[PDB]
Amino acid sequence: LSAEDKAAVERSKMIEKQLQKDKQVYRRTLRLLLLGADNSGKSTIVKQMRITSGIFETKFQVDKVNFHMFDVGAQRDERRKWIQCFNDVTAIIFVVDSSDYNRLQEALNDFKSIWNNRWLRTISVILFLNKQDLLAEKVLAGKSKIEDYFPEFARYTTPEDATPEPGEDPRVTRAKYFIRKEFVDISTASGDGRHICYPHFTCSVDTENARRIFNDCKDIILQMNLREYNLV
Amino acid sequence: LCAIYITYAVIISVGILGNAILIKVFFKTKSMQTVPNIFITSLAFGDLLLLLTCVPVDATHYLAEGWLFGRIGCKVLSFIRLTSVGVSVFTLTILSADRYKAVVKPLERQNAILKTCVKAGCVWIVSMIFALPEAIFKLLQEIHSLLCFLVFYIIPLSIISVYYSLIARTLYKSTLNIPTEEQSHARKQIESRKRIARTVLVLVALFALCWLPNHLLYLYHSFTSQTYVDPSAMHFIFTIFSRVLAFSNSCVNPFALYWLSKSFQKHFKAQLFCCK
Amino acid sequence: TASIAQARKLVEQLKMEANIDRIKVSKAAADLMAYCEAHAKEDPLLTPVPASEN
Amino acid sequence: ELDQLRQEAEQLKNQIRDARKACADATLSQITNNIDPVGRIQMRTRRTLRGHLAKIYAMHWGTDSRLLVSASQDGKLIIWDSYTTNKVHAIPLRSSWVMTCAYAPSGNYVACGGLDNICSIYNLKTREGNVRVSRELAGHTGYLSCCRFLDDNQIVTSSGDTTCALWDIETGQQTTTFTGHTGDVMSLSLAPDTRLFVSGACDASAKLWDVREGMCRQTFTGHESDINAICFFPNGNAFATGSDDATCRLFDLRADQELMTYSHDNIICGITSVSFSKSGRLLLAGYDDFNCNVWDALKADRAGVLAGHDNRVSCLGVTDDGMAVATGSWDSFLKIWN
Amino acid sequence: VQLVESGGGLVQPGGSRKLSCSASGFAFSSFGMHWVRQAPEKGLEWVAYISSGSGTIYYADTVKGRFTISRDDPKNTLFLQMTSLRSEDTAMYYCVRSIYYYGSSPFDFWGQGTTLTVSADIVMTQATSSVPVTPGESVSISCRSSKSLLHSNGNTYLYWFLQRPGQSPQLLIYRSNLASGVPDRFSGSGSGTAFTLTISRLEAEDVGVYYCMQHLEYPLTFGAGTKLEL
Repeated sequence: LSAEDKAAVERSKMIEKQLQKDKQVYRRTLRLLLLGADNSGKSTIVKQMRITSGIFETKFQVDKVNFHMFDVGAQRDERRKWIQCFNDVTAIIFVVDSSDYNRLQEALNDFKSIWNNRWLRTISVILFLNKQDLLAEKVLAGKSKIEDYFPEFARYTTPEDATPEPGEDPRVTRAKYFIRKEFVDISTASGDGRHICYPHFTCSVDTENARRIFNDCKDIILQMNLREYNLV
Repeated sequence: LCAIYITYAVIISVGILGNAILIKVFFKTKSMQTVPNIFITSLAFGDLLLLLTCVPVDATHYLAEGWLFGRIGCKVLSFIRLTSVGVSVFTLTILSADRYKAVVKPLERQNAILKTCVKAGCVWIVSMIFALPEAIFKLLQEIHSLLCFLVFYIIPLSIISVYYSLIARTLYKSTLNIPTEEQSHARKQIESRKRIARTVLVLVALFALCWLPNHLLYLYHSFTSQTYVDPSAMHFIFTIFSRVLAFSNSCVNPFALYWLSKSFQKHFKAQLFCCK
Repeated sequence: TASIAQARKLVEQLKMEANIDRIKVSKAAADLMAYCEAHAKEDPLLTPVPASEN
Repeated sequence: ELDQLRQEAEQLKNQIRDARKACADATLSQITNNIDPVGRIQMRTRRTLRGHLAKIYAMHWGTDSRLLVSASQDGKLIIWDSYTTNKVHAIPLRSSWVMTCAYAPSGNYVACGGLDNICSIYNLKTREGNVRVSRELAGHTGYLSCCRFLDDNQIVTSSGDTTCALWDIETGQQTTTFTGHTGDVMSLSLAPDTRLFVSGACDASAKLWDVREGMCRQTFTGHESDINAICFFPNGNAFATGSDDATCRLFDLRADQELMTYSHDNIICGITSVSFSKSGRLLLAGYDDFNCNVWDALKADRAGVLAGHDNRVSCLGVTDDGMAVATGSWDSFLKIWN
Repeated sequence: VQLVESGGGLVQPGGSRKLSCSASGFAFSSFGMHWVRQAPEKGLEWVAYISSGSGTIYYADTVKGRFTISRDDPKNTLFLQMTSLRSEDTAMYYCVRSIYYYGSSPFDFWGQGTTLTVSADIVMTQATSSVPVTPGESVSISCRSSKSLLHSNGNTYLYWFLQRPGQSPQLLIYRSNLASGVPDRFSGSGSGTAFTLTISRLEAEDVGVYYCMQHLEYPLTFGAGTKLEL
């Protein structure tokens, strides 16, 4: 072999070593996609997580593992093209405004569309129902009833196995659990079980918010490993 | 009279069929060729070797036709048998360690074949090395060899036991984080996690209680006594059941994965209907 | 304002797209085939080649 | 007023349809039935690239068929040496979600783009030796779907904002803006003469564009779904489109209509990339079935199947001189065929 | 880009001295460094080589064992430890960078050089050591090699260097291919063993010593040098 070819092979081996070194860092970091409508308080959640740019990379570490949260909020409403590349990610953070009953139907429709997406049929969705305080205040004031927007709410009883937090009014608990059941049913319909929805209740001041994402991502990675090792 | 040979042949045939279907699935289905699957097919090949070597051994041992069926032949046969046993044990403990790394430390998920295949080759070479002492065969020599075999059986036993215990602990603990209020699919997931948690503790037992009788018999025939003063009726049933239990683990190793993975069940049934 | 603006824009677009010279499809197809026969002798894979050049 | 404009537009569309149908004397099939069949094209993988870490999403062949550029979602652009398989340059990208890449004709610059909406042109002939961002131009309100160089200073790029534009590298500003697409632009291919360029969008239609005049010359609406792939015929007079409908269609700028539709019943997965050979007979199109297919531009019959890749083949291209073919899939393993 | 060598001076026979070169203006880590000496009033000669990452290291038979090359990428500096310096080792050492890849231009930049006043290999032979010529005339230089430099990959590993009076060598041709910054007036052509360098229109600044180099094998041998007198 010629000297120039040998030096080219040497530089190729150097570049291969660099790529292999970067591969460990790449596979060691968890990628997360943050979705939600303009009404959703996803921006507030991002701001709280302090543990024309079409991409906003947010990096945070919890329990000695790095999380890469991506927020696409500077692009057109259409998403059936760029959402494909976000496949293979750890989880998708979906935020919905549970207080605004008007946009709640649109949020449910968007969640259904994202769930039934072809290329995302194998990625779990972390559902954070944000603005729980506003929802509670609204349902307590009694000025806006969910029955006006969802007739099924009138015939919906609180789950027997539910665990209402201390100091929760029956109406608030019933409404939040109704919304949670609606989302879980939307995710279950046509769901082959390959991916599971992780619904959680988030507030505006809740500090224990990143722990939810940590636990969800760990469970998702554990399930993926079990599937890879043919244990399930 | 002496119907034990029926169960013997049944177990041997079903185990050989299971391992054959496993390797056929591995080689035929692209999805089952992933890194973690190479250790499984390695264990399957080890089980195949063990079974196909014990098949002629059982015939040669009994009245069939004379003392044995050749010196060099029986020598190489025992060598390959011990090599297959060592390969099986090493691959089992390696699979246990991998499952520990994957389920107990899932955040550390790597993988390339040039590393796991090299680890499998090193396992095979170590088994062959540990099998070399059979190529030469005082009572002290055999006593120490069988004591080393007992240690080489206990250490894998202990490590596999602790690994599967940690697996089951993490799995049981991995049921409170997953929400369970209104997701029936999450409930099925929790049930399958508990199922695998119980299956690992069933496999540890089906390994320990199955491989213990063989080593106990081999040690009884070397430490307490070293001369076959005369045959015995109890000896026959004891040794035949010891070999049946030894083959039980080698035969059920594939059946465990069959019980666990549903896609593996699909592939197994497909290959079984195909070979029909 | 904006509606009539985009309307007239689309109208002018369709107008400029309508007044375009065309030709029968048969001649266009026949001409396209001429390129294949003129470059088939150098297609990357239409014809095999030894590994010496590879 | 609005009603009058609507009626005028409808009448213009009807007139265009009538004029297009009038020239439909015969189909390409009837004329291509008398030619000898292309036969089976059994392609084999000559080189296997194992450098990319993430999904390979873009690639392009420069003036020289020896160097090959390919982009991955990990933010790495590797200039692959097809002959020796070595790696020439490694370009750590600031934006990991890169979806496009092109190798300038002069072989000195390479562009890229993606969700960041910023096209970073990397100079490979810098006097400092290391790869540096020549011009990080921006201005688009959407993800960059495709980019292609026209010369050492001009580069055309497509964006998700449903509009294309020609950028001036030296000036770093839009030279001209192309509008008319209702959906997000996804594909873009340059003509051999460099005079015109065609691009596809999420809308089930295509449009021909002029580089010197900021206006489209022709519009093709012969599609059923989003057109994700497109490629100019080696002669520059025709182009084949690719869409999720799983059917390729050959459009001729001189005829201004579909000539032949390459479709099959057993092909249900969408199309992601399309490319022509030097002679044009071999129409290589990538499908989501984890394998690429080669169609006959004339006979329309399947020439061959490239089942080497195990994951979705997202990008593929043929060498300029016509010596080999590169195919990049999400499996992170680029296999060259010849 | 700039290479500044240091450490030169007077050293007695059998002594030891370490030359140092500071790199700046480029990615020193990606460029392989070469050492080339030039005895007073004589041609060039390769000394040693170190590849990127210190993986590949070579030395010439005339200095192997005595000289050891080392580099420190974190500081962008090169070192050449010399031991048992011989009276014949007195020469001016030039530090040269090289990056190897398809389309690259090895030996494109030559340092300022440092002087040290102490106290099979393919052979290259040029047509003549001196060629007096007038300005504007078309000049043709030729050289012959003992072994065909045309490798199986079709590449002719020939190099041409011009060392103007009082300046370090400059790369002109690194294979017919013209180096960056060199006027188009320079052109190179040749067979597997016969080579020719042509100057379409000689300039006043083109006068100097032209050195060739073979790169088919790492034992690099530089030509005897061909002077062009105005």
